[PDB]
Amino acid sequence: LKPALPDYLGNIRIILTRTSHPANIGSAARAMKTMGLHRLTIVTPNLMATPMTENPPVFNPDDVQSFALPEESFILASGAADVLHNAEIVATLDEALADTTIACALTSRRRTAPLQTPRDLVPELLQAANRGEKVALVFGNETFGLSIEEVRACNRLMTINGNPDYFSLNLAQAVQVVCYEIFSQTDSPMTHLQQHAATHEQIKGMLAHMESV
Amino acid sequence: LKPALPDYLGNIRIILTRTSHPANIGSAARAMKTMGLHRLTIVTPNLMATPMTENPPVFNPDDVQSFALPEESFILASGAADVLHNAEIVATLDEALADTTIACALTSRRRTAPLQTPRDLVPELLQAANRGEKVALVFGNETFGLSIEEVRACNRLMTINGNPDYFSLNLAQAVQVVCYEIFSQTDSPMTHLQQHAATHEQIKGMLAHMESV
Repeated sequence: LKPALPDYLGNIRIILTRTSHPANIGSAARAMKTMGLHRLTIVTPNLMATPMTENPPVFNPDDVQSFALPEESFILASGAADVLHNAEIVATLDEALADTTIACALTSRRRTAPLQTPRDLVPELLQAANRGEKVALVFGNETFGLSIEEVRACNRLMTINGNPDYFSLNLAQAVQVVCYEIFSQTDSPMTHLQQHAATHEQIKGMLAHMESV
Repeated sequence: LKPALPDYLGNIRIILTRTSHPANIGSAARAMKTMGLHRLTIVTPNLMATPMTENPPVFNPDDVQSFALPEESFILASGAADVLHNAEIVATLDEALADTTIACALTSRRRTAPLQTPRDLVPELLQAANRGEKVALVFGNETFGLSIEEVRACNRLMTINGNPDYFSLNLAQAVQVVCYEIFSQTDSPMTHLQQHAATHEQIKGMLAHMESV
């Protein structure tokens, strides 16, 4: 028989941070939908001018309502354009993670804690999503990746391994690899029990002693 | 500690068949090397004219020696250009598979036997390569995929699953996904024993009753 997409996929967020290339946003939507993910958040885009986008929109933290993604993005999304139309555009990674319980930063050994592969981290993400918790995968700038404050806002380090002597994986290929891994694991059996983990907003409150007893 | 690339990777071949876009050859090399694969075979390329390749080379089955890949391919390969320089260019999928023992056709349900995922097929490929056997992953034309005679030349059907309602994975992303899967499994323990499986050339001989007793 044929398996339906698990509902828990609706709880997985793809988060793109400080994106330069409008095309990459389009690719990301295309990669996501193909692997059954529909929830995209764009955080502080700094879109460069391209052959297809002479005039990149400029992002305004005070007036997010004005922000319109370039035609180029929509073009590259194809039949995944809906995903872009439903994207949350947001000014801080904090706001984007507000209600998530797990958030993986994609980085490389540019240095300190243990990195985990998508193979190893996806099970934990899937169970969490299955429990009704929002979970997120966070991607940084094409050139710069995630700043160290961005990385610190996440509670998991994710790496994609490969050839130690040569490694060249662009952001679209990285989003593709991660969405593939996620989907590749949806044949896992899931226990339906009774959970509550704290969200990122709640964790911020507690660290700042802003909780109310 | 840090793991070296397994030598058995040297026995895995990526085979690209009836490729239209010169860029895709470049992408494939880049995707491969990043995941520690170095062996590319190009079979009957039919390169289309692009903005960067006004004059695609025309492939001649009788004079393979003349065939030079466009600059565009080399450009897109980056620091994986060596892989393209070491590519075997060949006229038939038969010649390309001649000395392999396993060969996976990448296709979709355009119809009859069971398809296997890269997750499920890679173990078998890795053990085989580990035994010293050559093994191959076969990719068809961007528009047309593998002809039915091509598929029949392979002894495994490989599919990449995703969203049943929308699936859009280009050839570069497909090569990327497959190389990732391969590498993602190189942490598997391998038994060193004493093997012999028949190669594809040998299997052709036997079916045609051309063996010598």
